[PDB]
Amino acid sequence: SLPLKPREFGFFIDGEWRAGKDFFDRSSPAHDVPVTRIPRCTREDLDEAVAAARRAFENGSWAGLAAADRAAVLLKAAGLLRERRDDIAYWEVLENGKPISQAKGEIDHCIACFEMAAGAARMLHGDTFNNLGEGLFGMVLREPIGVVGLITPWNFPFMILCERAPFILASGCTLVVKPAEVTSATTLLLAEILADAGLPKGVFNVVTGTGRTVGQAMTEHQDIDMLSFTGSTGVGKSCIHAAADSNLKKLGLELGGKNPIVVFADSNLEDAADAVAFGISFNTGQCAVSSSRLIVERSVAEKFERLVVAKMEKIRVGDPFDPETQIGAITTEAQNKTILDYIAKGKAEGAKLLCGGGIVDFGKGQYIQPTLFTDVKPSMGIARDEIFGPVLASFHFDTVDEAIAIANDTVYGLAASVWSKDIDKALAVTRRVRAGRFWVNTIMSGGPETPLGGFKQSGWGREAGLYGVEEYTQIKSVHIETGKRSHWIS
Amino acid sequence: VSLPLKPREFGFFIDGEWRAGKDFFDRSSPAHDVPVTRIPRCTREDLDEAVAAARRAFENGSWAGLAAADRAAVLLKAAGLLRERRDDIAYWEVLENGKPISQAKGEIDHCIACFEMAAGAARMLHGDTFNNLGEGLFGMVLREPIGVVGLITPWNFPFMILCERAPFILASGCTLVVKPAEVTSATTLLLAEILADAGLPKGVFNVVTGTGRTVGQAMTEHQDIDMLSFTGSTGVGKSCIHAAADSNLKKLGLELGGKNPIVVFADSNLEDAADAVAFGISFNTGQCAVSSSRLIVERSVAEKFERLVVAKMEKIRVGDPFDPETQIGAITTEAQNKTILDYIAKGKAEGAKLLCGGGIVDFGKGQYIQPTLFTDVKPSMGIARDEIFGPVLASFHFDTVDEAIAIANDTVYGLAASVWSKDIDKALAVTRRVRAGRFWVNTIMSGGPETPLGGFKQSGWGREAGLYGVEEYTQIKSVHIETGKRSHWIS
Amino acid sequence: VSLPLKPREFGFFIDGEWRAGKDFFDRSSPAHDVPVTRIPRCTREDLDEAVAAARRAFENGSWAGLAAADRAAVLLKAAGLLRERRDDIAYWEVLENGKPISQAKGEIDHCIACFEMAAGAARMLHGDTFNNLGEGLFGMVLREPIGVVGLITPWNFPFMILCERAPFILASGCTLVVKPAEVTSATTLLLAEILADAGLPKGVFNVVTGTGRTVGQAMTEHQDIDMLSFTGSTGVGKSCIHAAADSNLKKLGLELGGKNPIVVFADSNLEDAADAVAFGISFNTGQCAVSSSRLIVERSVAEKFERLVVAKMEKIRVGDPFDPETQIGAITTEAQNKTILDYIAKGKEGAKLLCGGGIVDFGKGQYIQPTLFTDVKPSMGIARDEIFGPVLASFHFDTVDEAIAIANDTVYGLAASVWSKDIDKALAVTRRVRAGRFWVNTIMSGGPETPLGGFKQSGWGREAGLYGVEEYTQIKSVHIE
Amino acid sequence: SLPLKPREFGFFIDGEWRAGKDFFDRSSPAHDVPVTRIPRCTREDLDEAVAAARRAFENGSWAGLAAADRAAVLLKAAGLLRERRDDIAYWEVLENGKPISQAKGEIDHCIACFEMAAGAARMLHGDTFNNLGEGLFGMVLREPIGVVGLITPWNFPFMILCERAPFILASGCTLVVKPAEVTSATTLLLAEILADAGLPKGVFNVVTGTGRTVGQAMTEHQDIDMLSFTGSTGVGKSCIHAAADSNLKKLGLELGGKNPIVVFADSNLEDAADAVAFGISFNTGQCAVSSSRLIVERSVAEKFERLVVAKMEKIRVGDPFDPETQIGAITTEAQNKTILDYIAKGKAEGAKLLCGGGIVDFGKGQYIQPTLFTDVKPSMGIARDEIFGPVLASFHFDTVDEAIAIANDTVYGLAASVWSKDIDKALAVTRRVRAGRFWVNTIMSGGPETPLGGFKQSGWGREAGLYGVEEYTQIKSVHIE
Ligand SMILES: NC(=O)c1ccc[n+]([C@@H]2O[C@H](COP(=O)([O-])OP(=O)(O)OC[C@H]3O[C@@H](n4cnc5c(N)ncnc54)[C@H](OP(=O)(O)O)[C@@H]3O)[C@@H](O)[C@H]2O)c1
Ligand SMILES: NC(=O)c1ccc[n+]([C@@H]2O[C@H](COP(=O)([O-])OP(=O)(O)OC[C@H]3O[C@@H](n4cnc5c(N)ncnc54)[C@H](OP(=O)(O)O)[C@@H]3O)[C@@H](O)[C@H]2O)c1
Repeated sequence: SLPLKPREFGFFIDGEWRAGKDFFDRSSPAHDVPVTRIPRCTREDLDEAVAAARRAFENGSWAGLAAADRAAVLLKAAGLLRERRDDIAYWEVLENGKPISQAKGEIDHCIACFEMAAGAARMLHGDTFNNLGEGLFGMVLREPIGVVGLITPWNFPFMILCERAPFILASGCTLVVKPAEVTSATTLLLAEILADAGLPKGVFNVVTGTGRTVGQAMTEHQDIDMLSFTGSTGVGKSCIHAAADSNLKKLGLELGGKNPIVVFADSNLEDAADAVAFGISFNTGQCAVSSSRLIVERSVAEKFERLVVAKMEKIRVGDPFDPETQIGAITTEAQNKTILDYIAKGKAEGAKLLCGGGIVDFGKGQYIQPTLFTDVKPSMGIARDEIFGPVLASFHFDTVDEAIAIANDTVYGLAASVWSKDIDKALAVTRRVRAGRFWVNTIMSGGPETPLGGFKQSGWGREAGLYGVEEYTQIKSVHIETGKRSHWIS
Repeated sequence: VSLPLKPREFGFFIDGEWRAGKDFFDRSSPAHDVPVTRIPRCTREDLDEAVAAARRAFENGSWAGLAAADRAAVLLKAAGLLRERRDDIAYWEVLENGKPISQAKGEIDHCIACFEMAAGAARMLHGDTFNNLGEGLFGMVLREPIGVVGLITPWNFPFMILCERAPFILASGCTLVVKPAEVTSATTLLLAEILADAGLPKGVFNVVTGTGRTVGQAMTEHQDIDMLSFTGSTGVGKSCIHAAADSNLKKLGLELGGKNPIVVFADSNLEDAADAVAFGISFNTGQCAVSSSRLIVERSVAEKFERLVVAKMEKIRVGDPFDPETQIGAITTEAQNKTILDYIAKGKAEGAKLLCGGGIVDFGKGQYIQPTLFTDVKPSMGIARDEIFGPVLASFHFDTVDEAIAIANDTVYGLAASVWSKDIDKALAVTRRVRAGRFWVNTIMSGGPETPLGGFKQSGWGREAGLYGVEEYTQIKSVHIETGKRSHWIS
Repeated sequence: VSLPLKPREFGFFIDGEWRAGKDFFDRSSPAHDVPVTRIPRCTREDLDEAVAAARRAFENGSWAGLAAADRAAVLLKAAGLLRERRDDIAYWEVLENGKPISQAKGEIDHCIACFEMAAGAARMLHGDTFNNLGEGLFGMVLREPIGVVGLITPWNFPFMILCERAPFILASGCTLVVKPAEVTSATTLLLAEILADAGLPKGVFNVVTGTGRTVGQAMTEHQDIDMLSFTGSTGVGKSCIHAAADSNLKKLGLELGGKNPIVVFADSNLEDAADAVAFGISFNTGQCAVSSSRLIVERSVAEKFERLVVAKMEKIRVGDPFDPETQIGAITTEAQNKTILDYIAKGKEGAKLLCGGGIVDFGKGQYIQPTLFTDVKPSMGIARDEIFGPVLASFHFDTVDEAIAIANDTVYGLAASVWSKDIDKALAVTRRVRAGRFWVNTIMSGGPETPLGGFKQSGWGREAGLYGVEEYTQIKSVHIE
Repeated sequence: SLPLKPREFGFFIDGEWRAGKDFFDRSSPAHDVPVTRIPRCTREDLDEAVAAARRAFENGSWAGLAAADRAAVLLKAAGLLRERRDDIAYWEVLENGKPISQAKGEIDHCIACFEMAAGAARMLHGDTFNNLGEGLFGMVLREPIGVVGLITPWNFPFMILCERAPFILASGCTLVVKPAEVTSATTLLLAEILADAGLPKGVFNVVTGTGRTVGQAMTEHQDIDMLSFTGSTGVGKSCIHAAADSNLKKLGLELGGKNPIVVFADSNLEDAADAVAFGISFNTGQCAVSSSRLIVERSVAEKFERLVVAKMEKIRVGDPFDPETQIGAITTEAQNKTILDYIAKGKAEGAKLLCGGGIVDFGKGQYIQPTLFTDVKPSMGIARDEIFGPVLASFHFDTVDEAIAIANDTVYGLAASVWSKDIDKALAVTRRVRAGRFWVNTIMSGGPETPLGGFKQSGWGREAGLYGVEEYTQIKSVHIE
């Protein structure tokens, strides 16, 4: 089942797998066994990857193709994703700790993303303005912005990769990808999948390594035209600084969240409780769209919190390779400590622990119980800070206005969920809560047809959908004068 | 004809209310060296108040909660008031900026078009429905005004750039805190008056006048401005980006510098191209971010064309901006005047050949600079790379389409580009392969607000005008609704 | 308000010129039975002349060749003149139609919105670029005005429907030949004046007044009308369709009949729904294609709700359309008045009369009481056929599926209304009822931002919104190299 | 390699192959050997297929799926198309006569069409109007129109099918397909491909038979919500009548054409000559987008015509299974006579034959030479009538205005091609010639990213592109208060 020896990966620039010299040793967060050895690349490796990406972009080998040919590769990548689902998921689990059932289901979304991007490759379009007059023809062109840096986090290593890479590639952009050091394997597998899919060399390059070395060099890179960053708001701001200090590269930022899940008394309380438990426990709460702030109508608040407790206590925690396991390991020790500290702060600051609050001790790996706090004052740390763990903070409200104000009482704005059978309540919360991803009587549903992204400090730009493909294009307005010019100078 | 007897002292505009300043910036006509205006130097507390007003006006639904029809009504009425007040706006525009009155008036037409475009866009602003997701899953994408928008504008097209931003920002339901250039604040304050007369609710458009280093920097750093429209130098654009990172991650619509190529092919109408080239670098005395500052001309006609451009530049009517025949006006600021003259000196010092201009035009008053053409420009010279923001054209020769494109693309910028060729393939190749956000084919600086404008690379972020410019100040909200019965995660 | 001492004689409008009639239709106020207007009865030669003017105005670039900015300027100025002339348009609208003056005035607001929307759409009208086809292949999709557009409008919303078509057609650069309903031509000629005063070039908007038999049929058959907007009966729509096949294959934007459901759930705000149901069937005295003709109400509240509708339907102010308090005006034509009364007679097939059932006799004009039938069986005439009067047929249901099946049980599909606070019920009904215009917990509330049109036999194409501007454009794909 | 006995097909209803009772016997138009036996279905068969498509549409088995699931099937079908390329092309060649190389290359476009439709299935979207005020939310939904009839011609049996069916299927529409009786094989093969790709039963039904039996019943059917018709303008008009006389079904019409190819002196004349020869000789001119009217600048007209003559005479005519063969057989005897007649009419009316003008005698099928007439006067039959054969009518011009006026001098408006290195000429012609599919310095080059269709009598609606998927959706405006 688990690797007898950690799998040594290379990094990938210009279609060539490159042996590492220095390596990050990744142990399974769920099993405390060595699983992979990932090259710790240098800035020079990054430069070569950017150079390869630049070459692959400037020589027309990808952007010069018909959308049909880019779609062909992406549709083939999607097919290979299906064929390799189990292998990708196995390595995804090994490095991330998420359940194998979840990882497999994520691959389905990844396949949908590739198909969507393939479709979007063809539908990527600008405008014609044939309405400007007899001698004035206007158009708006879209063209791939060029070399796109892609930095991804460890919580959904492959999925977030597939929620970016295909959409970026679809327009004809080329990619330099730095996955999270702890979860680089499946990104390298995608590099192989893409190569097997017929992606030209240099179009998808993976420079593995640390955020401080490779990532920072990417965000500062003078020849990366745009960077998709998914990760903390803190490092996102560093990306922004780096863009300003380098080449003004565009940034597609997918940052933190402290997402509200607003539950009204007139919701299906059982459904909402399941969704709330799911919303904060999915990926063991290592989820930027996790519903970490329960905002429940006071009349059902205390019952509903308990409904969530019942739901959370039935969540199957265990070996992620158990197909029955529903939430897996905390991916990193730092995040594990962060979550535990936040639970400690929650207790210390006077919040009432309703369930969870501690580790799950399997003697191996790092697991944390789904945790629900109530009696949370908006000023508590667990109320404001992204815990990135299965830690739910519950807030009560009497009115729709209070619900949306609590929901909006955040620096973030990634996601929000509203549970109500009342169309007006649903639409009011949906329309007035500043979140880029909204779920009404659902959570974390919807495929790559729709753009995703955040308001406020949750990021810049949108990903997936046609939007996500357009996000990595530049808009070029073109005005053609066809009549004789009336001269400015006599 | 007649300058103000005493400089007109303006207020600033917060929450529908004109405010007396405490400290004032004294602005003299750059064309006349006469005091013309007196502008409040606002404080950060003023800025905070304006943001608070913009926030209030945004959150209380007085603007964003209206129907688009009501926002369109105000924008359309404002468009009407722009037409009615054209001469007055243009008068103050000329006074603070130095551009010719005829250009200033014609700029107002574009302003009217922008307000109409935005008024129309207000209604057409839309997201998506995904009715194709299955019986039990309904998806939509909403657009909504991002909220409080900071708007920082430069002095070169004070009113026009303002009107190329504010109505599109407003159209979605955003509220605005505006800092115009310190030296050209009047007409932005006039727009506040116009907008109020057009029925714009209080707090929706606020003007906090003052310096970019005080009010502007505080705007870019403001914890409660959700987005900042910045038009100005790439250098200050970078300050905005840092400031966004250091504050609230506000979105930035950046309209930055340019070093825009005008690619002239031998098979173009060379006389038309020469006129457009002369215009492209001389319009607004070259204080124009979309100015065609880099002539990229096919070597076979390069010398003929450069001479054609010189002949065109020599006839550009320089003079008193209130002369309706004046075609280029004063340099707006002394710093920019010195910068332009320095770049002309640097051009000569670096070995470029001056073909015409190269110096001031001395009227004994104000600051005028001759339309200036350099040839023998090497790509590494300062005038080849730095934006001079004056009427200084650098000429480069090419033999091949690829060379023209490589020269045209040889810049950190990517705001604008012009290609002159009757050959559809050359025109399309240059158009598609030169990294500029605004392309003109056999034209220059044409096309109204129907289309988005913006830059590639260091020329900015985002697009302005068109429906795009309205969408740029909206947030995209995906909404998935599950109907039917939830399949429970937990058993 | 004074009615005209002598009927106002109009001209028809060709190539920017007012044209004296030879023969005239004499129109009396349907509300006052006094002559109000005299309208030219034009010929095929007048029609051909207008089409030739519209052709000329289209081919010479005087309108389509302009920048969208200049078309927008005219439409915006037209919108301004509409506001200035609201009272005058509304007066003639009331005189020839019988709708209340208050309603006529509010319709003018929507007309202004339409002109503004059309002005905005003129600039935003766009196709696509396909810059993604490879370095050696560039693709575009151009939109261009289809050319000369015939516009046939009905008498129920003569000015409003005109403004819900004409500016959207004009926005793209199309030229128009308009035949309004013979009985309600005045305000269409007034728009011709408004458009001329707004700077519309000559020949871009031509009004050939007259009968559908002469002018309309000639429009639908015309070898040089590139597209025809028809708003009117499904029957005449089919005649337009036949005429298109038999002539030049002109495109048809058809806005046809309807038998629209208003689905009311017990969990709706029942008082609001009752008001909306009363409004939806009584607005314009039910002479409304988007009228909620079939109340589909949850059995658990059905007769209680029917009572609320009865109570509100009996409180609707019927009277002189010039009374600003009047909420329903006259039936516009005798034929329609007979039809509605006949349908009330047929209904009385055993349907239970709950309110109305008869005319309102103020002594003059033609008024019909807001009428509610219950115990309506799906096979009855009043259940299925469009009455085009203030005649509501009530049906009961227990399940969402039933409501949707009842709602969909029509050859039509113009409009639908669902009343429920339940989001699942609202979306299920909204998504599964085949109607082009849907209202959730509202009725007749959307402005011209959105396209309007029908499913099934309620029409072809959409009007209003940018879609409606696009409907009168041709799509031209362009591939280069 | 030729079939020993004609392949007897069934027709395809509700996922089941159905043995025919009456049969159309199809012989290879290129080889005059029996090739297929195709059910001549009845109107009852068609009713059954419609019922299945109605069933498959209403039970949510296709329209109720996520777009992802329809895309999955479409993408899988695209995969099966690639696997079955040779088999599809083989039967396509047998029944149509086109060269195997072209038939195989057409399948590439078919795959692109399925891929594009799969993509569009996911992107198919309407609008949200979140800008209508705090108390009014507006939406525009798109939804599959329902049961779509699909009637296709014999000139591109598989390609046109794949240029319609997947785009129609993409939205969730179900299909009843009648291919050309003479070329039904590969359409039945698509039904199988779609079944193997997991398409639910009843979503794609093929009722083979005649247009006058099966086709007319489709166009007249009371339960077909929209019909995609590709074929003659005459029959397109019959569909229009049938729609008016039945259920007001929407019509996507892809009708005739008389397409201009405007060649300027400043074009690459050899490139244009090759494109001109191809544009009229592709599919042996049995192509609605064929450039049948050469409109060439007088200054190079005769020089260019000679280049075209030289190009046409090198066009490899022969056995379509020869991979080197460039143009194949005339597909039907009626069309062969028609082409030959028009060549006769061309000579009889005084046009100067420069090349071709007769059959190519292989002792076997029906082949016609690429044919070029010059001195063609606008009143001649070959100038105006669609020949649907490899017969080029050449016209000369001096001015851009002339080229455009000649190009527009047709009742049709399907396609046009302009050849010029001059961007102004290219854009002027492109913008002013009323054709729905335009080629600049190319011919027949766009993939399915773009909509295709005609102006004027060349059809209604657009196909391919997201637009073509949208054409088979209904627009439903929704306003929520
Ligand atoms: N869709 C979303 O919005 C989304 C989804 C997932 C995660 N997140 C957010 O990410 C956070 C948790 O993930 P995390 O702890 O992995 O975040 P993180 O510390 O920001 O790491 C994200 C990625 O950025 C890299 N990185 C680190 N420093 C960098 C620098 N200076 N320049 C460039 N790249 C740099 C990291 O490399 P290393 O491998 O060396 O750390 C990693 O690959 C939460 O705030 C969560 O909400 C966002
Ligand atoms: N559409 C365009 O892309 C466009 C158009 C015009 C100008 N530009 C660019 O602008 C440059 C020349 O114009 P300029 O001299 O006015 O540019 P600038 O120095 O960047 O000034 C632009 C505006 O930014 C303000 N500002 C200055 N420092 C700031 C700071 N730290 N934070 C926030 N705002 C600050 C200025 O205030 P002060 O009034 O105190 O200077 C002024 O209102 C050229 O590079 C040109 O290409 C761009």
